[PDB]
Amino acid sequence: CDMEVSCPDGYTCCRLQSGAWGCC
Repeated sequence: CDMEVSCPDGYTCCRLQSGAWGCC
């Protein structure tokens, strides 16, 4: 989802409660 943080496992892009742009 992100340039630095890649989601090769095959996770979907979503918003984290903490307030960050990650994939769950």
